Amino acid sequence: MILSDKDIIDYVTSKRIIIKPFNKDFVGPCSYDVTLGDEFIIYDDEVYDLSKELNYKRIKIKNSILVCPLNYNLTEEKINYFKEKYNVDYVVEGGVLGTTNEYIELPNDISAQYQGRSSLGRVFLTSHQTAGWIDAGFKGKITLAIVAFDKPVILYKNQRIGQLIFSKLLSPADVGYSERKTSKYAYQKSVMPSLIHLD
Amino acid sequence: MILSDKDIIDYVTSKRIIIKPFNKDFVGPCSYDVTLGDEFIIYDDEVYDLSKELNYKRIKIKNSILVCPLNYNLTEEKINYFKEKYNVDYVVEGGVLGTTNEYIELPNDISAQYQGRSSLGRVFLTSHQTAGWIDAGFKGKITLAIVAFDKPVILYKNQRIGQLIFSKLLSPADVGYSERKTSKYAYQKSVMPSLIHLD
Amino acid sequence: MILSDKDIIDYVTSKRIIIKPFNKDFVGPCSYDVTLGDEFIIYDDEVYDLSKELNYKRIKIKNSILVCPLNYNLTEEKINYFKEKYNVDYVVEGGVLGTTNEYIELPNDISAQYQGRSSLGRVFLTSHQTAGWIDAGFKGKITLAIVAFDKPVILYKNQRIGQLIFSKLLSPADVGYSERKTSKYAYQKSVMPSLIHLD
Ligand SMILES: O=c1ccn([C@H]2C[C@H](O)[C@@H](COP(=O)(O)NP(=O)(O)OP(=O)(O)O)O2)c(=O)[nH]1
Ligand SMILES: O=c1ccn([C@H]2C[C@H](O)[C@@H](COP(=O)(O)NP(=O)(O)OP(=O)(O)O)O2)c(=O)[nH]1
Ligand SMILES: O=c1ccn([C@H]2C[C@H](O)[C@@H](COP(=O)(O)NP(=O)(O)OP(=O)(O)O)O2)c(=O)[nH]1
Ligand SMILES: [Mg+2]
Ligand SMILES: [Mg+2]
Ligand SMILES: [Mg+2]
Repeated sequence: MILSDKDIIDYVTSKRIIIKPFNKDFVGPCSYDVTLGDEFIIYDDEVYDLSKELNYKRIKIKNSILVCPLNYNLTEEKINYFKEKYNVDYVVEGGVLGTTNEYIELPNDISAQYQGRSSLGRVFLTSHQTAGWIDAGFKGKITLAIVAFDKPVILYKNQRIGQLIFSKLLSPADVGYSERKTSKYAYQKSVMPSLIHLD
Repeated sequence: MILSDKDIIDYVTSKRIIIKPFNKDFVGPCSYDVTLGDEFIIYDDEVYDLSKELNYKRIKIKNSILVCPLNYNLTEEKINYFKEKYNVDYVVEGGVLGTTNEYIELPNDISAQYQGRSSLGRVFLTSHQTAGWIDAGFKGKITLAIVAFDKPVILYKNQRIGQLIFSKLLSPADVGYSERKTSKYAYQKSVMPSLIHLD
Repeated sequence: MILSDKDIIDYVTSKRIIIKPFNKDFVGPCSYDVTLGDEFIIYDDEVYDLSKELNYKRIKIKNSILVCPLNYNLTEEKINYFKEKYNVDYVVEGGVLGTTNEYIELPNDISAQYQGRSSLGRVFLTSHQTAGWIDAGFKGKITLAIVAFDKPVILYKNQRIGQLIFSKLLSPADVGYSERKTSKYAYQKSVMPSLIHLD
């Protein structure tokens, strides 16, 4: 049971789903188009040891970022070359965390899957790493995990990067995501790293 | 609300969902198995600059194609070696775009997720890059974005590559995908590159 | 139509969905959290020729495994270095097959999508390769296809790796997965390689 344009528009109209900011032009037949924020995270450790707290760097782009596939083997020279040639603000290799501009709130009877736009998929750019499931009760922005798999990709601030596909629950959740004490990522105001060391 | 074998068969029987060509043997408990077309696209530019129109090459296989992981570092020699050893028609590295044989039409009250078969997943071969969501109202073949993540994979023309998982909308869409002026990929007769420069 | 915590708990309570072993603490708003088994598979051939039967190796971890991105270029020296530094049992590069601890049974009117936890997604670790769709009627453990896309990741035996998102069918399947003669992966007791050579 998937929400259509009118269901989305009506659930928003009714304040039952929150989407801040909202643009009705981004409502498609059965999904809401979300946009890429200007804040990104890259991690800094040799390995991800999930028992530990992770070191990372935050960047804020002005207009654009070049995302290279892992093992592109970026030298300082290559970075400067790409910045000069393509006028991008940052060049990164492998995984970068991003965020939607949109802050969302889901009722205990709606769920969402975040999925990338096919336009991005068609250039081998992914925006979640087998994740994108948004629980009933969730409140926050959505953290994107971005990897290029063919060639470097230029992504622009505020571009449409993916889509929320909402679905009705059979029965509502007893305790929605944001009501749980265990929840790591509620009230997510920006791009947020992994907190798995809290398990 | 996911369609089962009988729902799929009945929606097809009723002409409410179109699947051309259709083979009832490919209907599973809750998905329709789709097959790999003979047309592929590979892109040709240094970076994907999504503000621009992209350069690419089209190939048509006779029987098979070898898909190597990115940074396999294919020399002309290695290519010739694989063609001789495995009798494949093309050898490619990183991302290749493919297409289903099947042309489909969805009513304004059905949606689909394209997903790969676990048999392919189990050899680390993907056939969409965080995409695969098919809108209510969509008409066309389905464009596959294919990447190998462990070792090179031989894919054969007309093999079963993935599956459509159909789902009911709560209310139908006011305007289905193919009725929208904005829609980039309606009436898709083959493998189609990214048209994101049209945003 | 997605099952919530109470739907899951009630379907389990009613024996209509089987989950062995079951921990009610792992029931979230709208998904059941699954755990990583100690058995893994790595394949051994130059290419995956899907017309053929595949060679592979089985490992059983005691506590942990380091999963490196493909083309990390692991020497014996690097392996020994990581084992000494991080006290992991195995170091692997590219794709490794894993399994859930949980054996599950689905009725002919329930379907599931396996998806990774965002905590793992946020470190660019995937646990299925465009797959994760569990058919109505399926009986078995779930085979995970695991790839790291940024930096090596330490995964621990019995950790929570992903989640089952169950959904109601519109009508039940005439023949569920485990009732079909064609089915490759029914009664799956561990991690299982690709049987696509049986098509
Ligand atoms: O992986 C996919 C995904 C979608 N499609 C088809 C079905 C879908 O209805 C259509 C567009 O899907 P998206 O909306 O996810 N792509 P995008 O947003 O770039 O195109 P548009 O601006 O036309 O919506 O393309 C494919 O062929 N392959
Ligand atoms: O990622 C997955 C996906 C599915 N499965 C299980 C559940 C599902 O019912 C079963 C088969 O799924 P697919 O139909 O997607 N695989 P395939 O088409 O290759 O096998 P078959 O020919 O048996 O349908 O394997 C896993 O263990 N891991
Ligand atoms: O890709 C995603 C997925 C989820 N999310 C949000 C929505 C979801 O409700 C929340 C947690 O999702 P998961 O349960 O899949 N992550 P995890 O299990 O690691 O966190 P927790 O222990 O809090 O459930 O994070 C993102 O921002 N990006
Ligand atoms: Mg779209
Ligand atoms: Mg199948
Ligand atoms: Mg969770």
